[PDB]
Amino acid sequence: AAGSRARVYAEVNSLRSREYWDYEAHVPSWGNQDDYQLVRKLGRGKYSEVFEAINITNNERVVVKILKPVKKKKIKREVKILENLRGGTNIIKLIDTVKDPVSKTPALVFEYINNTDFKQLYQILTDFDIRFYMYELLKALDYCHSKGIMHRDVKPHNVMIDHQQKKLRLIDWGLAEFYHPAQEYNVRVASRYFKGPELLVDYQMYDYSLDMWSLGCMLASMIFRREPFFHGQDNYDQLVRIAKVLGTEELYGYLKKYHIDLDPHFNDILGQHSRKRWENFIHSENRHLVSPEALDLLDKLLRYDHQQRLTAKEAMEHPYFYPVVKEQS
Ligand SMILES: CC(C)=CCOc1cccc2c1-c1c(c3c(n1C(C)C)CCCC3=O)C2=O
Ligand code: NA
Repeated sequence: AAGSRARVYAEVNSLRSREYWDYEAHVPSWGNQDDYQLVRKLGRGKYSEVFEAINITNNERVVVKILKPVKKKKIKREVKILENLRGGTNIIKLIDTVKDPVSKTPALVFEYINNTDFKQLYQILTDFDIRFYMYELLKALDYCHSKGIMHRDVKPHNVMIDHQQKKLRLIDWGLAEFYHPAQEYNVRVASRYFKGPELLVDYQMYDYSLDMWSLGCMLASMIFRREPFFHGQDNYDQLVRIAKVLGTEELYGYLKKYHIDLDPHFNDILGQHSRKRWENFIHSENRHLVSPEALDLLDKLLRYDHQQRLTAKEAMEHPYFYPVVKEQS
């Protein structure tokens, strides 16, 4: 299979001190979790239980993410990435790293965000809201990509939005990884519905552009109100659903560009499909959320060829966001 490199920020980690990306050498300092009283269960992630908590030393409201089970290398990665990204635009702020003094189980402490569940929130988003929050999410992605980091789990569940204060934070960096040119990565990342085609065809030399596919999937579901937008029942069916929209010939062109041998089971299920116009998804229930600019942006995100997808920075400059950058400057 042919090689691939990020379009932007490709060499940024090699330009930094080795200490920056050599997370296996990062040694966290573990405080005492008894400074924090757990107050409310908020939810969970793959390897965590997340609680609202009060820091009993200063009455501040925080979030405590308890890591269980525990892979040490993966904890070092999440912690180092969070420290590298601290103070980044719309990146969740890591405040502390602590351990229960009896179980020695590790926990990450974060700033509290008063999230509206996206299933309730997406029912009330306006066209302007979608442009605003997508813009804020793109700032976080441009930031973490400029810091040599792929999130690799971009999905509504990982985008906290306080709709009252109109505040956004990208969370759960436990799958995030440092980008290094020509490195082959594990493709078993992201939720099925947000996996880019590169993951679904087992192309391991991927880069920041994976997050831009996931972001296009979110944009599609918000403006069209079909959530998730590509609703596969398994990883084979996920690629078929994508191909029923972007077309099969464009899929075969991608595979030819990168010399990707396709899992032969696909021969039974892919069929042949023409590219659908994005306008075919418009109807009376989503018409108020769709515009030519939205569709043009979506078209430049949801591309098979990861190398041709917009960068986060290019997406921020797209006319779909002019109403937001006008009322923000
Ligand atoms: C007030 C409500 C209803 C939610 C506020 O949820 C917050 C707020 C601030 C910071 C974080 C979370 C959160 C995190 C994480 C998770 N959640 C939530 C979605 C349970 C779950 C996945 C793993 C993870 O890392 C996380 O870092
Ligand atoms: Na998560």
